[PDB]
Amino acid sequence: SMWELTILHTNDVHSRLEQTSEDSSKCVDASRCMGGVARLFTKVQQIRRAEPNVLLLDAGDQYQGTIWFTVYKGAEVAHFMNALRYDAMALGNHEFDNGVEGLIEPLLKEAKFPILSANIKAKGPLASQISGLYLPYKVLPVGDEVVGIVGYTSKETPFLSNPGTNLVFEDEITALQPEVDKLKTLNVNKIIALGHSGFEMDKLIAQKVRGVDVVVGGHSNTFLYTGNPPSKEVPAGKYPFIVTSDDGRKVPVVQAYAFGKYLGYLKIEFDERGNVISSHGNPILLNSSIPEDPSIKADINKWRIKLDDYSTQELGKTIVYLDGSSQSCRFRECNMGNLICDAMINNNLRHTDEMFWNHVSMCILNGGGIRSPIDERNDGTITWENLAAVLPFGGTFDLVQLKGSTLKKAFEHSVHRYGQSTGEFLQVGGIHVVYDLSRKPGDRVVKLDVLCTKCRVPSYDPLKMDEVYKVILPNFLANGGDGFQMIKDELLRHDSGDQDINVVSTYISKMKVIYPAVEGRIKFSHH
Amino acid sequence: SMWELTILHTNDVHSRLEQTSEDSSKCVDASRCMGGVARLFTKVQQIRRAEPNVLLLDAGDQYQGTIWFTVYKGAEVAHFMNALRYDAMALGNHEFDNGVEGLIEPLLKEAKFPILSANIKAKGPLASQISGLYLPYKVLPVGDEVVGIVGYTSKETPFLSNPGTNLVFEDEITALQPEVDKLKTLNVNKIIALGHSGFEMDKLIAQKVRGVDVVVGGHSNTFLYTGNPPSKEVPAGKYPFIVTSDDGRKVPVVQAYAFGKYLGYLKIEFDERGNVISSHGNPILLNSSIPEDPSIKADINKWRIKLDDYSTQELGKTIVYLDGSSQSCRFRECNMGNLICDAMINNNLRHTDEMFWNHVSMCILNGGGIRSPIDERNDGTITWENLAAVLPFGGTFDLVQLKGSTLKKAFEHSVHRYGQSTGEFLQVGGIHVVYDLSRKPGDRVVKLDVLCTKCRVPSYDPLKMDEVYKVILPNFLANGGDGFQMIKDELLRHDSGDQDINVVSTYISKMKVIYPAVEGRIKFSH
Ligand SMILES: CN(c1nc(Cl)nc2c1nnn2[C@@H]1O[C@H](COP(=O)(O)CP(=O)(O)O)[C@@H](O)[C@H]1O)[C@H]1C=Cc2ccccc21
Ligand SMILES: CN(c1nc(Cl)nc2c1nnn2[C@@H]1O[C@H](COP(=O)(O)CP(=O)(O)O)[C@@H](O)[C@H]1O)[C@H]1C=Cc2ccccc21
Ligand SMILES: *[C@@H]1O[C@H](CO)[C@@H](O)[C@H](O)[C@H]1NC(C)=O
Ligand SMILES: *[C@@H]1O[C@H](CO)[C@@H](O)[C@H](O)[C@H]1NC(C)=O
Ligand SMILES: [Ca+2]
Ligand SMILES: [Ca+2]
Ligand SMILES: [Zn+2]
Ligand SMILES: [Zn+2]
Ligand SMILES: [Zn+2]
Ligand SMILES: [Zn+2]
Repeated sequence: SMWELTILHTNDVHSRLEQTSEDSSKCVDASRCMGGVARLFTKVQQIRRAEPNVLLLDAGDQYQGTIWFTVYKGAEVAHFMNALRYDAMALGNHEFDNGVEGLIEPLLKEAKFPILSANIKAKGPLASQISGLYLPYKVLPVGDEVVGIVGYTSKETPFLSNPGTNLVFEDEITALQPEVDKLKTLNVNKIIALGHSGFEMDKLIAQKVRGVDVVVGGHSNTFLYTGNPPSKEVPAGKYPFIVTSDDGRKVPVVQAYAFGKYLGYLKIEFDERGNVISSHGNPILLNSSIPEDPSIKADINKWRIKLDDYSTQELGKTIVYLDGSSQSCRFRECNMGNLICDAMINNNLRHTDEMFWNHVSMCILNGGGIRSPIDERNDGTITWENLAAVLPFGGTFDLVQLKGSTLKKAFEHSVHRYGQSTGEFLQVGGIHVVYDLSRKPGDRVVKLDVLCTKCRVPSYDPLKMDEVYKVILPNFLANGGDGFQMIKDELLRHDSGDQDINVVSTYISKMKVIYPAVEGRIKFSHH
Repeated sequence: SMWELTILHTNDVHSRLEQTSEDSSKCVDASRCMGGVARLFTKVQQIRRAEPNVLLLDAGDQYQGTIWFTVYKGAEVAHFMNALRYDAMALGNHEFDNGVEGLIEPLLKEAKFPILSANIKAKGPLASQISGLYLPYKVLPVGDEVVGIVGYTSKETPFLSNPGTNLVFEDEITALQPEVDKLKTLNVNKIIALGHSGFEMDKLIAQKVRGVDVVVGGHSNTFLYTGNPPSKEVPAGKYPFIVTSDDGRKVPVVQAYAFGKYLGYLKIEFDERGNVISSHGNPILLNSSIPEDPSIKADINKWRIKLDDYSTQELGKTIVYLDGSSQSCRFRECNMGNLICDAMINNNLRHTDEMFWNHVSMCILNGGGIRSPIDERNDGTITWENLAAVLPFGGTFDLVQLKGSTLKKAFEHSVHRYGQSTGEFLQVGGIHVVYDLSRKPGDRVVKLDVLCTKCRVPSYDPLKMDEVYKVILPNFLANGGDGFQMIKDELLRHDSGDQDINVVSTYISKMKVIYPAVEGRIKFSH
């Protein structure tokens, strides 16, 4: 016979428990808001009532994003994922942001669904302490059939989070294969690979892991769609994306963007042996047509009260849209990058006591460190809550002494694989850079002018490779993050500075009204 | 017979009563300071004791420049020019800044030397009131000889100051020639033209006014030197500058820069008929080698106490040199222009209740309205006094609505006669302009991008001729000044804003530490 399975899936929700603006930022105009767990429940329940065979799965990065996680630390994730009745979750990189303890105690011990990762192996005293709290797979009953779900997590988690020294993140394909093999031997013939490594790993898993029928992914915030997409996000492929495997099968690969804006919806048709005959669907845009569930909403409002202490005090006003979108700040000059770098520079010049850094005028900032926009409509108020979503990583803005050559290398690294929405793209201050993307990686920086320090009047002069420059940047960059190894290995001095979010709030309070522009600090040429 | 005269001269002192930094701003490091009336007195007296026949002349613009003029309103000029025992003064355009009563009551009634201009004609009730308080000439005895001094004043004075409608500024040459001829018939064979119209007009006068022996000038802040100059000022020619006149004579033309930094010094050798045989000299740099005279210095300090109210409160700090120099802000982007425009823009966004201008992001500012730098050395303090010398005109920063086409025409006017250190050169905010000076005047702007207002994220888009733009600018520019007639004629709305010096102090008090850069707002291409 035929056997139909509906996979409903979310990924990279990133602490967006409440409904959001179109662009993921705080909801202001309720009529045009989107996502949030209350709306998501309504739609999930609409599908479950109409189709007998449904799994609702999460591909990780529920942790970290808003003051929801700052205050509740994963308890909100356990609680509201339980209310939605998720069948399964793959662990993501952000599930390690409060260490292993911060994963165990709030989420793994409270979740009423299996949490999965087959490539994470525990070692030392931790092995027995966490044994079973997450599994390599789970076999779930769905009607009269069983469906195997096998988990995986990005092996870049040690560089993006705090998983500690007692977890080993194995290569995904190598770890998955014996588990999918195990399940086949246990006559589990339908197998879903659920995990958090990116669209490109997902296609490889689909290609290389024999026995996997569907791949449900995350980490790259990938939007896939078939036909005319319903919002501002531009499709990266069809939904589902069809990989032709190494063993002659057609493996559908799915993802559902980010921030709870869409519920993925894939209908698979299986044969009696568990081969995929076909599949179809699309992500469902969770727009204001779908009501928020009253019960979930009311429960969100109860949890909300403790968060309102982060939104009482207006820090200041923006009269412009502060564009902290992934699609701006990882691809080109973005005015939120500018605001942050100027804030960094401005705040550092107050510390007059420390005379070495008292004329620092140059700044660099990883695009991937800017995590949300802030909207200017409705008086463009800026609260702590709004800032916390732009800067959730609790970092510092540190001061480094760098060679011109080191800095030149950083600017090449910034665009070395340009076009894949990766976070190493640098927003700046006191620096005018020009990239020519038709040139080879490592040779795309064609102009690099920085504010002089030796001069009485600051002006943008060409960077010289044997000169030394003083620069304010996140400690993440200072310690070699986003693969900026040259910064870490080659810097001449590194000083701790102030906490990132205090720096920017301090700027906003001082300025009262802000209005950062896209000024031409980062340009692209063709010559 | 040979008769030697030494002409000592100043022009465009611009209220620099006290000694100053090299760049004309407030003195801070006294070891390196220059100018001031106390130092000038020491050098004048050194020359008077060596040279028997001496005239000390001023070619105008003593008025306006520092808190000396704000507070004492010209009384300081009369007083200290009297103590230096000036022989005569020509009226300059800034001598009319507080109107005719501001000229009459402090300077003309207290000056113990003749004050001169031959091309200013009084008409109506003023004529009898001002009769004899200024003269077209004076005949000064100098030993057993006499020297006639004939005055002139820029006929741009009506566009640059407040002379009123009862004074008529005649063409210089047409006014001077009858006076010089009159003096000849009066047996005055030695004649000095002392006046305030510019080096170019000075040269014309030399060329065309028969009977003039020397021209002593001002207004253009011109530096002449014969040899290796002593400081940053680049000579525009020899001192004296020799004009070969239409009647076959050599006529030396002299100016001495500005800000009391130099005392002009020219020894003329005349024959028995008052024809110049030879002249030689140079401006003397009034640096700290020359001591300040103890008495004039002590008297300055007595007058100084009323001014210390303007320097007691630090407003903030600059960690960069704030380049308000003529030579930067009239020729290229200068960081003081940028400071002032950013203050203009910033301060205006405070006014939240007025919704029409609350996104204004575009500023234009005449370079000539920026009047002094501010130094960053010794913790770069900024006081009202420092600011008062950057912006001594008392204007407002106003809001206009302009067609792109009007603004495009403004930026063409900005560089139409570029290279002559004129004040119409525009400093800017929210504007990226690029000029090609090889192109024809009226066609030199090859790129003009301005911040969008309709957009949600501000970015620099190319200006559109038929779109409309909201711009903050000096009221001087809104009202047509500096030749920007298109602004006055073509603006669609014009609203009064806040007082200029207030705007910039408020911004500095808010910022605490400022660091304006030259960013590429104004660029030159080939
Ligand atoms: C402080 N940390 C960080 N600090 C900043 Cl300042 N920036 C970061 C950070 N870690 N990642 N990033 C930036 O985000 C990009 C990836 O985003 P996505 O491509 O969207 C996939 P994701 O959704 O899993 O984060 C990267 O390239 C970066 O540009 C990390 C590093 C250690 C750690 C320990 C505990 C907690 C957080 C952290
Ligand atoms: C407010 N007013 C002004 N406001 C600004 Cl905001 N700027 C000005 C002004 N008048 N002139 N300028 C600028 O100065 C330039 C010449 O300098 P110089 O070439 O150095 C020869 P000077 O030394 O005689 O002034 C020009 O081009 C301009 O760029 C003038 C206009 C009427 C009036 C009445 C009473 C008092 C002052 C004023
Ligand atoms: C939600 O999306 C559908 C199509 O995807 C559209 O027809 C509907 O108008 C949308 N609702 C809004 C904008 O509230
Ligand atoms: C004053 O000027 C002369 C050159 O004109 C120079 O020899 C002397 O040392 C100067 N004094 C200074 C800079 O103190
Ligand atoms: Ca199968
Ligand atoms: Ca003669
Ligand atoms: Zn994520
Ligand atoms: Zn992730
Ligand atoms: Zn002058
Ligand atoms: Zn003048």
